[PDB]
Amino acid sequence: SQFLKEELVVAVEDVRKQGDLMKSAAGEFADDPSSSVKRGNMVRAARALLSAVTRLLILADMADVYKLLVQLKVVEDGILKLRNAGNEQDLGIQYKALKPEVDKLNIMAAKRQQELKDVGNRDQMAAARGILQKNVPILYTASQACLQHPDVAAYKANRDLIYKQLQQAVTGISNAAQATASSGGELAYALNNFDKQIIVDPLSFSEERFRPSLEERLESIISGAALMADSSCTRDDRRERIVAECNAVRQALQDLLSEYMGNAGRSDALNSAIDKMTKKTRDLRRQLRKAVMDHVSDSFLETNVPLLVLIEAAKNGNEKEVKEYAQVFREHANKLIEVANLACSISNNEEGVKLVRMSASQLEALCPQVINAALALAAKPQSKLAQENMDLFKEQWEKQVRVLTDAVDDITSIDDFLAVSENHILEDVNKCVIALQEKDVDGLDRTAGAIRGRAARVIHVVTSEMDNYEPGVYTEKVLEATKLLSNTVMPRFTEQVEAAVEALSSDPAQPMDENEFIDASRLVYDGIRDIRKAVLMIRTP
Amino acid sequence: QFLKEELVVAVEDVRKQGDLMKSAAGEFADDPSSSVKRGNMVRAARALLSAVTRLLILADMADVYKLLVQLKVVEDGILKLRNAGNEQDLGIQYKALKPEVDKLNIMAAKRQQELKDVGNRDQMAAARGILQKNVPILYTASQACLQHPDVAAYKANRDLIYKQLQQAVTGISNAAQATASGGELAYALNNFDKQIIVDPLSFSEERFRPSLEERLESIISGAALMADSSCTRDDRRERIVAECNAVRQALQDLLSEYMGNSDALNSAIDKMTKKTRDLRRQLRKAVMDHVSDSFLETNVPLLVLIEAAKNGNEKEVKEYAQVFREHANKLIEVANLACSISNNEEGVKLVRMSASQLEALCPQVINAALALAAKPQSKLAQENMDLFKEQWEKQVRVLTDAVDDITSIDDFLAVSENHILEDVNKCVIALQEKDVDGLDRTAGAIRGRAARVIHVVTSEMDNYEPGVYTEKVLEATKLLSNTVMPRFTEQVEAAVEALSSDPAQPMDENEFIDASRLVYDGIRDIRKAVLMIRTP
Repeated sequence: SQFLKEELVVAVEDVRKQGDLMKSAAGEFADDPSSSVKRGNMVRAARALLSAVTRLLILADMADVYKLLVQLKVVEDGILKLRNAGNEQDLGIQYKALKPEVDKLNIMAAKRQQELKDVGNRDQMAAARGILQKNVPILYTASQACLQHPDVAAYKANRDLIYKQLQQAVTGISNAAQATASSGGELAYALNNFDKQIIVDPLSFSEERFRPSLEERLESIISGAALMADSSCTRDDRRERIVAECNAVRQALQDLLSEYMGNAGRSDALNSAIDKMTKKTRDLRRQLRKAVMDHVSDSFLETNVPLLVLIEAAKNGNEKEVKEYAQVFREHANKLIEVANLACSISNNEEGVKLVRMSASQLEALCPQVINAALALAAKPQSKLAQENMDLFKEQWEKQVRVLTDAVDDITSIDDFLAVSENHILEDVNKCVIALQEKDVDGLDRTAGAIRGRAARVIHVVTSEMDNYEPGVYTEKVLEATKLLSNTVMPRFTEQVEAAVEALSSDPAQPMDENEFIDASRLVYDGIRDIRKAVLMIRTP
Repeated sequence: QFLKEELVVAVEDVRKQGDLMKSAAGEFADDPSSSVKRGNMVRAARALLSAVTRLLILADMADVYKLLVQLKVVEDGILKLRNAGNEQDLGIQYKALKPEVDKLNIMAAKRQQELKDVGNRDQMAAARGILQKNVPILYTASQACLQHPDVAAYKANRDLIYKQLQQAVTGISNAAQATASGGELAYALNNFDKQIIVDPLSFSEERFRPSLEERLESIISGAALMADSSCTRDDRRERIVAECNAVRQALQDLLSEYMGNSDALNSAIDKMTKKTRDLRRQLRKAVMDHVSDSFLETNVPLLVLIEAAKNGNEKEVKEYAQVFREHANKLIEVANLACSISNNEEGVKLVRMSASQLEALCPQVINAALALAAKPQSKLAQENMDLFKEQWEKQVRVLTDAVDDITSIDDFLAVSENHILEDVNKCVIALQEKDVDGLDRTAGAIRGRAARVIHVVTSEMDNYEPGVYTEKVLEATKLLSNTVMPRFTEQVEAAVEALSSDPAQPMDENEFIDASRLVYDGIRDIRKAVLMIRTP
């Protein structure tokens, strides 16, 4: 940092000389507000002084990058040392001297991130700083669990996983800072392309052998749409409708194909075909929206349930049940990630797609860590620190699930969720009244749980999409309907269901009032519908 | 000019900030090792930079407004120059215009070199060049519309020039205004080659497919413009399509290889760079293809139109105007194509400026033919056609030598040698088949391409300074011109004489083939001589 200092003093002397020149020229113009020459000399000095100041400030930029490289190498060595800890005394010291350098690095890297220009590097820098700050205090506890219970290898796997993520964050900072030289969804991009790429006459030899076949674009679009509609998370309803829409958007293209193949005239018969094609593409767009809303309303319930089953089986020292429920938990996490990926696919917003994919990837990286933490707790169940690790990883899991949930909420339309959840909760209150009408205790319990979960989901979604607007009268009425369904309708419905289940599962079968139960169910539905209409007022399209 | 108030505001601001920065820099240099004083120096430097950049953008906006007012002045003065009724009033409006038009041209040059864009730069350059070259032409068009008020051709020409100047001033307005954002296709091609790789480990399959696929498709469109062109050989565009499919396959292969991560995937990247370089070479070969194949006959439709308009035919001169327009468009195509792939930025600017100038000049010669066919006896028709043909041939050779200086000479020599070998075999086989039109056309083509070679090597050997390398190739070119073309034109005309007559005598076919192999070997020899610069 010495050559930089000398050349920076050089540049600052340059800048002071230019400032003297600029002051002289400006004082000379200040006398003649009319001389087009004094004005010319003023601007000619301004440009050169601006160039000199720019030289100096880019020297300062290079100096800050120089400092950040060695700070990053310092924290790299510190991470390597905190990993290679011997006992809880050397480890407890490596942390009391790494946090200062970690914080200095984080601040300098935020500075350099604000100094960047390319936004991909901005986000790489932000994610690297975030992973750094999240994993250093977690690498501490992982190394502590390694050194206290060295008999379990799951702790070693977690220590090494967090160390690898930390080194990846180090290298990400390095490249996002050093490299100073120089966005919608996948299905939405191709859908808008195919919407616009059907306006040219392809009988010519200029866009039938160079540009892609207007059939191949549709075929890859169908590949994506049937990838979504074949997901294990898709209902049969959306699947049938997506099949219908794919076969109706291939018929509107074959109609358009036989319209452009026989025209080749610079025509009107093909305007009907292009309008039909536009409308069929818009309809398949809407159907993919309906399918992803199906996914959001369905799979985003019982969010932290496999985790709870896993930790409850791991609190009891079990080993094979832990592996079974851990494979199940990995599967459910991958189900969440697949749903988030489909919703990222059909989405147009550039920022939301990035947040969704990044949060889902972080949750995917967290999945094996909490699996190993549950395994290591079950391996040493009568341990304090294993219990603490399990608690920490369960809280991390709940937080990551909540942030992925909010990302998918904000990346999608509010009233679409309102309507799909309204119809689903109607189907479910019907399932509930039916399970009661035949005294099906299991069906009644399951359906009431589904109804309550969907209600709480809708309340969280409505309160999340209600903060995007200013505190006003519309928000007042909407949040009033929300808290009314909150503190009234759902507790009443729950008490009704509990009374019915108690009346069924008793030594004397008690004839509960079947009338008020149905009233609480229809109250759930009508509250959902009321809130839906309340949110559906401040917009006209 | 009412903004000078904010100017003095920003001047006082910049003075205060510069004094503050000089004080802070003195504090730093007096204590060269202080994290606080250095920080304050940098803070003051950034504040001073913000102040002087505010001042700079204020000055640029003042520049822009004064240019807008000058442009409105020139526009209204041109409106006066067109509607002038007297030659006295036309002279007075031109007297009041010429300095104001020069002022507008200088200001437009300033705001062109100060444009934050690279394309609107060229647009306004061409527009103000049109305004620079056509106002003195509107003067004479109006003088000849006020001196022959009967011939509607003179009025059509005057008003065509007026509409062109109005397009020029509106273009200057639109270009210098909206600064809101090498060559057309070469830029995207080199940036494709820049974006082929980024980061192996943090590589997402759904974050780079848009960039790479869309870049590939834009490149494919830019190359299809050149391959599927009015003047580009069939085999050439088939070769281009082959290389386009190859580069598409290579892009998809590079995508499927970046799906696996950074070891064995280097081969896919090398194949990608190979395919993009080979497509670059095929496009350059296509440009060189329609250079020798289109620049050999420059004044043909002009000459035929001039003769058929001097004779006064109406239908003939109209068909010749259409062939003249087809020729001008066929040449503008080659201009834009050779521009879109060259990295010589200033050369591209010059070529495109000359190309738009000639594009505007074409309908002027059209209306000159209009004036000649309608009044062939009239005194002013001769001078009108003479001026416009002079300007036309001037701009033709200007665009020729302008594209010559963005086109590598060695590729020109290669494509010219292969093309004249092709035409010489055509000529031989037409002499053995005894085709009078065949020999006529083939000898014309060979002689024209040889003259093309002569002109390009003459215009290229002046960029060097006379030495052994200079004279060694100058001798070959002089030998070609003053030896083989005589001995070839002589043989082919002896053929068309003895064959297209009664005796049908064998026109000494061995000497004919001797002259043909002579012209091939002479072009090849000039090539071999001038190619003694470097090997890598």
